[PDB]
Amino acid sequence: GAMAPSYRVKRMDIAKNDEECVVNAANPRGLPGDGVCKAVYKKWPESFKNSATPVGTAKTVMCGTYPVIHAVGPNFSNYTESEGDRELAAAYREVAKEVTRLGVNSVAIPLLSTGVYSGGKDRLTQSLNHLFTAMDSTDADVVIYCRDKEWEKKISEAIQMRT
Ligand SMILES: Cc1c[nH]c2ncc(C(=O)OCCn3ccccc3=O)cc12
Ligand SMILES: [Cl-]
Ligand SMILES: [Cl-]
Ligand SMILES: [Cl-]
Repeated sequence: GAMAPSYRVKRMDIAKNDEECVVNAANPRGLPGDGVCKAVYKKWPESFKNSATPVGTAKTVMCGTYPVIHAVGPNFSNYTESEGDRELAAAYREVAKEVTRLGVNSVAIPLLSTGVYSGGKDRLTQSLNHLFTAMDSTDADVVIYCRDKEWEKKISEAIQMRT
């Protein structure tokens, strides 16, 4: 584990991360997909062998020795707010178990269900709070990746508020 476990946020492509493993915002069928998923497919295509897994779960596949944790958040266009919220919290809990099992000192993570699976809604606070709920008990350095300038500022404010 990290000597002083921390949270940080960076606004850039998660495929260029400087962490010991990456979390993919995966689809249930292990397809190349869009957004973060398509960038992860271009960088670590080997990690998509048998990566299909149900909504609310995480499945790790190695690309060489580099772990790619495929986490499947719900698509809020299909789920109700109540059941989608429950599946989103569950996907993050499974990411925390995988990060712990791997023994890594750092992990690059995107905000699950905030892109095309958001159902056209702003889910920054909802997704980030479920990320914190799951990762707070781990000792890995967590680096959150985003692409929007205003989202970078809001995630940074939320991290600093708790310190
Ligand atoms: C590739 C890229 C560049 N700039 C981006 N900015 C945003 C996204 C993206 O997926 O946004 C989803 C989350 N989000 C972010 C800001 C405002 C509303 C909202 O729902 C992708 C890119
Ligand atoms: Cl970039
Ligand atoms: Cl998404
Ligand atoms: Cl973003």
